[PDB]
Amino acid sequence: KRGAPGGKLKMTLGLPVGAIMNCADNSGARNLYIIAVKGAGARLNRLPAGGVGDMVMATVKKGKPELRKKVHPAVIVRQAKPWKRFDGVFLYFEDNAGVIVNPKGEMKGSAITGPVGKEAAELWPRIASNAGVVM
Amino acid sequence: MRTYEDTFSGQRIYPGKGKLYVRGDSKIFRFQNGKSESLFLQRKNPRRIAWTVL
Amino acid sequence: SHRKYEAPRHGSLAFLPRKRAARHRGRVKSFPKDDPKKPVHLTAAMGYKAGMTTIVRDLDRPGAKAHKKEVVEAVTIIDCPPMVVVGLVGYIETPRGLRSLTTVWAEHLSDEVKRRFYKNWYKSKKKAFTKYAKKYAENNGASITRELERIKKYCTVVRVLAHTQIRKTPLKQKKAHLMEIQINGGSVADKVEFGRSLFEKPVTIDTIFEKDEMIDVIAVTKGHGFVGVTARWGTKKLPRKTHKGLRKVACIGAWHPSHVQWTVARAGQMGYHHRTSVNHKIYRIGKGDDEANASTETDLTKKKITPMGGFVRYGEVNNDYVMIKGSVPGVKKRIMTLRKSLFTHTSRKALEKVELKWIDTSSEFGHGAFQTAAEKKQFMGTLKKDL
RNA sequence: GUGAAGCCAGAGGAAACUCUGGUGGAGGCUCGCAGCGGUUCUGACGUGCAAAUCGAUCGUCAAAUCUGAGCAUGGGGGCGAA
RNA sequence: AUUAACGAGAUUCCCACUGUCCCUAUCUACUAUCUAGCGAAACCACAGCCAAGGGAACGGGCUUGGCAAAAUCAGCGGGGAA
RNA sequence: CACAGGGAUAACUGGCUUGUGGCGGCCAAGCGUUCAUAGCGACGUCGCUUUUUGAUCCUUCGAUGUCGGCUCUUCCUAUCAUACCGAAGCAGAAUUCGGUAAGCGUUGGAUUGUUCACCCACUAAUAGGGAACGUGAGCUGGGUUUAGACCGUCGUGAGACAGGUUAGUUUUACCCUACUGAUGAACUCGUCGCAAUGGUAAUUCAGCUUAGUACGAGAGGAACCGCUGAUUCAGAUAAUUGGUUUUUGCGGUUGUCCGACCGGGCAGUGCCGCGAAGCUACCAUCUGCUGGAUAAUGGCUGAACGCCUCUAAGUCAGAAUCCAU
Repeated sequence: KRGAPGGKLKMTLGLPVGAIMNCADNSGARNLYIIAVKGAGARLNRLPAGGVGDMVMATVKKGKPELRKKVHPAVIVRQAKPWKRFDGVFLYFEDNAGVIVNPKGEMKGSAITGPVGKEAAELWPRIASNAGVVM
Repeated sequence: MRTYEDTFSGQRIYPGKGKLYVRGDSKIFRFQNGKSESLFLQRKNPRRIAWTVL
Repeated sequence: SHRKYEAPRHGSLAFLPRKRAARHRGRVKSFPKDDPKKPVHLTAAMGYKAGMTTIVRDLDRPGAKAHKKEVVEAVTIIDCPPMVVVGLVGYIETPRGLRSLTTVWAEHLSDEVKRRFYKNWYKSKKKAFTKYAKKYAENNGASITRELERIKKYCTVVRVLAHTQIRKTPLKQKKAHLMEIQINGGSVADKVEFGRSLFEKPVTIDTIFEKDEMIDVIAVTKGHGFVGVTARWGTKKLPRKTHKGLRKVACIGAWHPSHVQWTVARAGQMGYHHRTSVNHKIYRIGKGDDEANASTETDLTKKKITPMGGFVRYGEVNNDYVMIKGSVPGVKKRIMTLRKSLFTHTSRKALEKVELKWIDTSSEFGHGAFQTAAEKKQFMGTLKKDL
């Protein structure tokens, strides 16, 4: 089946195609270059975009040479644009980060550095079992 | 429902107002308006601002 | 040749004639279908719009993500001073439509309604219904009771004439508003008997509507002077290096259609149109005499719904009011019209029973921080002006 | 702004000659005002202020640089870093 | 065939930067707009609503139909094969 | 480079024809485990279209602005996806052929001036065409197609090349009509109402459950209701969050001027921090209804034809269709 989370409530989409975010695990990569979004629709002239919690197709631009020149799935874990939940509070992190995952959902790495958003933790069980502080 | 206090100035915060900030070192800051956070991100000392509770 | 890449059209042709509304007051076009087994009841109301505020409540929607948790929603406040009944009308069925054949008025009319029939009231003689009033107390009002008997005989629907008491609001205007409200009830004899008994009496909004009911709002939207295509319809802007303007439409038609067609976006007037927004919900009906109408079951503070410093560009609400979820068309001070719904609701979301938990009463003139004046005094301390 | 020949003082070496600090002020060298020119926006205007102008941005600026008045070359002829 | 320095010469890539773009929003000055005074030019067979037909093979005027109500203001760029 | 002329004569549209290009039929030798027609079809033969290219030279040479892209509206069906159905060498899943149907959609990027093409990725799907080969007083000027210059082949030479390369001015609307909005004479001035005709709007997917169930030796592996969300579109609104600053509102500071302090001028808004009000954003919030008549198809009673048959008379159900609310 195609990879797109179900039950995701609407939130502001902070990062479009072409954004470069940081990497937050010990896989060996240092940055991620975004090229597609899994749940994207069709509309003339409109760039696809994604937010915290949805899966993204990305390539690495700086890291171990074994990992370069390929295309990997990835999941965003924190974004730098404010957004609000149903509780009415606006919040935002300091930077953009993501992790490399299997298409099924398993993480390639073993540990996560820094905080993670609450929505990303709930949707993907594997990331929740590995992260530390949430929100 | 509960109320919080601004970290920088100590003003009362009611639901739906202000913002919430999470730093790289996993520290949590709360603000009540735009004046507080603009001074906080400017690296100002709250002990030298005359109208703060502290 | 064909269009290269496909795209949907801009705007909608349903609301096509984009001209200023013919009348300032909103107009109701249809009424709920009549049922002769219900008790007689009115089906409309009318009031003035004060402003908006924020509430907090917990959600009851099984299977949802936010189930049994607090949510924050926006609401709207409508001022609703009582109305006065003035008369009633009857209609008959004809092969060309409906038409009215009779109408009767009450003996005494207030100076509020009489202002409506004049354009220069100050220098007039105010002789509006002087000769009509003598029809009472003349042959024991024999002429009046004949017309009432006619409606019981030839009519099928009956409406009532009512007006507002604008003198009980902070508005500068003194001219009242008049409209017709249809009576849906058991029988034609019951309709006229109920309507006639209400002459020169006040009716409150709590008798018409009740809590958590799904209603419709009809009004006239906010106006803008004269706008271009980019903002009126929402078309893409032209490149930066365009000569002779870049906020236009590049091509407005082909050659042998040979005329500019009615389906092409063009500049003109925007706003001040008549609109009908449906499916709004009522959270609370507050009484004006109560001095703690803005309190809830968990928040026991004794306060009224008026914010600190009063609503911006409006006075304060001292009469009854209704709280409506969401937004409604119309600017502040404008007259609104309320109508019972035409649909049937079995969605399990419109059947929810709402109970509030907190109501915001902070100042909307700035970054307000306190609810009441007593609470502010305790936190702030004592000041120099307090002597 | 950079600092060419010439000159002064000290040090090393058997010798031939070599190092270090100052002095000096060369070049169809360089940044950059006035003057002279006219690359881009394919900007303004395009029955214009104007039968070639206006604004911002640009090239050169002590030398094959800019310029006034007097005199010479006259149509199959003149003059031309073309 | 190579080539240091130089170039308002042609081309490809990287860092910094940004409303070029996703996707648009707001503010200021002078016009456009209304008034008093002054006051031109291009152009013009007669003129000015459409569908089909036939015709010099793409009609505002002909034939058959649709239709059709004084006098007017601000914009617009489909047509008058302007 | 010039003059007198030519639509008696070419390069672009339009017109007739359709060889070539595209699309659709008829006959049945054979292929298809065996069996012409589930799905195909040799040798032959009958047609349609004007988005390919030719043939012709009727209309324009006292001029109809000649490639491509951007923007925006509408129409055609030879149907890519969606609704409901008929067939199979259709167990399930996945596929192939056909009917009613144009209501609603059909994308983001690397290289090329490209039309055309080719790869990466998303998606229910990335179908094909017309409107003077739609669209320059709408834009752009990369290509072609004036004058400068370079190379290769050809010419004794001036010079030639549908061979390559670099730089090259894009004018006017105030008139008529058309379109979008705004006033308005006559029957006294007003308030409250009816509705002829014209317009019309929504769209698709995913998760949970049904269920590791039906089906099958196994491998594999569905659907109706119900619940909750999301994509594209439309109409409003500003309680909260973000943007805008001539509120020149308060504060900080450089140069100069009023003898110093206080308070001020000038530097077309000197500059910086915060900034109410107003406007505003799928960068923010709210909302988007159900009756009638049918097409394809599957049926009932029932003759013509003593049997049979959905049709001949009559009649039932029925689609994102049509007409109304």
